[PDB]
Amino acid sequence: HTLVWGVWVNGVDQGDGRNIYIRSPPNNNPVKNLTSPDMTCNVDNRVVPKSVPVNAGDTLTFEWYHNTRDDDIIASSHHGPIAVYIAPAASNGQGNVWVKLFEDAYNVTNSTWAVDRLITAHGQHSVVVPHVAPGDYLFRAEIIALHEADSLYSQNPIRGAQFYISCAQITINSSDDSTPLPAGVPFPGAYTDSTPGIQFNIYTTPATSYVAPPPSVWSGALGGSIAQVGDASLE
Ligand SMILES: *[C@@H]1O[C@H](CO)[C@@H](O)[C@H](O)[C@H]1NC(C)=O
Ligand SMILES: *[C@@H]1O[C@H](CO)[C@@H](O)[C@H](O)[C@H]1NC(C)=O
Ligand SMILES: [Cu+2]
Repeated sequence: HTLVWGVWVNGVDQGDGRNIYIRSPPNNNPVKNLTSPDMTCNVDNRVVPKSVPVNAGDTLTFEWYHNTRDDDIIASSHHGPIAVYIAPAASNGQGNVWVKLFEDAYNVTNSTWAVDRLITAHGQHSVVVPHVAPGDYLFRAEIIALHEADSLYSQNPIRGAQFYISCAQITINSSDDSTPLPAGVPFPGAYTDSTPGIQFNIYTTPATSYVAPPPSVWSGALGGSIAQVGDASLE
């Protein structure tokens, strides 16, 4: 159970975004139903009053929390991958609109899941704003927690993969549009029971064999990381 507090831009906190620039749900409960419209932007998908201004090449950082800011972030049991998608705001996340800008599952070297390191980074992970057409966008951050993913929610509704999904309203102002945004996948839609990554046993199978759900990351992506870029105690 985890939620988004806000975002930083080039290492500068934009302040609390909850129900302001984030289309926040009422609580930190996971989405589990792969055919639910909750898969798009979670349970309360509506326009919020603000959109964060960025320019192509900026670092956009998501800051997650559990109950209060800079807490335990998310339970350690929730080992799993982390991804970020983008889509034009006008779609409302409907249709084949979601392009992937980031994927992190398991780092072989450190023997750490993305989630594990998100805790160490005080809830912070980032992406670099790609050179797309100026305008309004939704950035969809998605954490998959695999601790009950040896079962499927369709077969057993009290188990299965857990999605923590947060959509942020972002206005790209300055971009040459040299990497115009391609076609994407649908949410709900891109993940099914058969999709690699959805069903997995993290207690028996080695993490080095885990394959995260497609699609793959777009060439137009300029990269990102899981790592603290800002100190919230300084505020
Ligand atoms: C999952 O969501 C779909 C679409 O909203 C709905 O038909 C179905 O009732 C849901 N399944 C469960 C078990 O809640
Ligand atoms: C691995 O762990 C060390 C600390 O134990 C950290 O300094 C290093 O950045 C980690 N490597 C990554 C994030 O790939
Ligand atoms: Cu949880």
